[PDB]
Amino acid sequence: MLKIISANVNGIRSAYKKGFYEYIAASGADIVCVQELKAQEADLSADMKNPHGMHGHWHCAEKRGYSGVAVYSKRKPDNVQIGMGIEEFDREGRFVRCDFGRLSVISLYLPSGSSAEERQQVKYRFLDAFYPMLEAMKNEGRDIVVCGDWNIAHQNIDLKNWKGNQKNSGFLPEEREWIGKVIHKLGWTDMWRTLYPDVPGYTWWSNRGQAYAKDVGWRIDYQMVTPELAAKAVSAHVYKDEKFSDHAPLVVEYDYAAE
DNA sequence: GCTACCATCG
DNA sequence: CGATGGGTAGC
Repeated sequence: MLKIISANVNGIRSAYKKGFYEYIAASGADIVCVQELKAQEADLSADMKNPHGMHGHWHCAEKRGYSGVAVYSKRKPDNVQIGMGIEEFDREGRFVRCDFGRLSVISLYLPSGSSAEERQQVKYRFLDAFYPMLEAMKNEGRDIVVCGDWNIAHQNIDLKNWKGNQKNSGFLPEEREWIGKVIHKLGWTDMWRTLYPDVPGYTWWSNRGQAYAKDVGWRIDYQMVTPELAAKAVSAHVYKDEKFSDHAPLVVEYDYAAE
């Protein structure tokens, strides 16, 4: 009975003072993938490293209060990979992998390119360097879940006003069909869309105007699953009862057995 | 303060 | 449509 959550905490300390720590236990989650810690190893308290006795593994950026992802788990990972293996994106801490035998879960914070053009390009090199990486993992022959902020909305149904954002970062054509290739060419399963092909399921809302209140949001938080495991998904939900961030926790369940 | 991260008006 | 301005966490 497996349960995985993907939450972009927008600063783990802020989220913790907004009630995320209690949520980690309350949700009953077995594995929690968090992105955008906005903190370093020294900035982390004991509770932000091993919440409720869970094991934890993180990858922080060089500069302070920026990016950083982590993976918490009720069980001890028999393996852990920090960073992807490339200097350019590993100096930003955007990747953590945890192997639990046959299972393999990953917290990922794909770079955003909405700040500037150069950021957009770094995002593209990230796509071009992470693409073959996705392929390798598929050919490993194991159950793998890739949770995180991909900062890309796949189709028109994945965001409220898809008309005004066709020229903006996160919903550019080449991005959209980069994701399209990730789903079809490699056979990765966009779990939410597969479980519910007609439900928007927004996971992020801008700080602008009445974005959150009017439900003008994006679905940029994913759990890309392998087929043999994707077929074991039983349900999914976007938690919005409490607000720990501008993002919302993505909860997915799997009829699974670790034995 | 500064830096990084598209909804709303005309 | 295109032009115009943002709240938030952390340094």
